[PDB]
Amino acid sequence: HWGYGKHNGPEHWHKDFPIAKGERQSPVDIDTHTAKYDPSLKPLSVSYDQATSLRILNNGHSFQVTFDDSQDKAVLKGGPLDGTYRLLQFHFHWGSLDGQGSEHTVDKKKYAAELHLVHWNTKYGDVGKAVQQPDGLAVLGIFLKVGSAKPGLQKVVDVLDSIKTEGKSADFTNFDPRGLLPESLDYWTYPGSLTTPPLAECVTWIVLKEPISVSSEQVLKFRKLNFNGEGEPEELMVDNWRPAQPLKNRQIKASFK
Ligand SMILES: [Zn+2]
Repeated sequence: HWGYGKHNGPEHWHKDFPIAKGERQSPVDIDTHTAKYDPSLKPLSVSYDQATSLRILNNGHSFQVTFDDSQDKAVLKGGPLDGTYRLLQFHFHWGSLDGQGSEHTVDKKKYAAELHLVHWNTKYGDVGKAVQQPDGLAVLGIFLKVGSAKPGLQKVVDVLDSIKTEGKSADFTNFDPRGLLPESLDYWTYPGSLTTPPLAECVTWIVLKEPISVSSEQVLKFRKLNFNGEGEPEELMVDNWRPAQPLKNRQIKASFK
């Protein structure tokens, strides 16, 4: 099975998922001087007030918080998007040290972690159908740097003890994802892919320019999770990030000058 180790990591994934060498793979380096300000880009609309979180789960490659996506409760609209995208889950990528962990980079700079809020286009009816469409998903990416604590993250951090190993889940209701967002919704956008297998090329990426700050104690909690299941040799869930992929025939657009 795929993972992030020497023998099953990102350099291996193309064997089971040949699209790994495709024309619109993610993540990418965001060269801030080459990204073009697009005045026609609209402001992002993040409507999370009615979000209904359900569970938190260790899926063996990250931990994710899942939401009720059976109605338009928490949706992403506007920005570069046509139509309405429902929030399904969020998860993180992080490092073993504070100088690595993000998937996207900014002028080659790596952040300590990266939050992905995953939304799917409601015109395709279900997320399984959406991942087979070039505009099926919209992922909101938010960088994490280490500094001051993020109060809105603490509820997540405090439950990680209970989902240490692959396959464990817990109730995680009434979690408000608005508490994870930075002040500014200024963003970069480009067409890409899932950054985990099956690496489907169905994602409009929206990467916020402003990172959030989390504390060292908070990120330390991430690094105590485990890739392995209960009872197997302990392998810390760290460095669960895919490196930057070739930009190829793509332009990154900026909503801001
Ligand atoms: Zn991700």
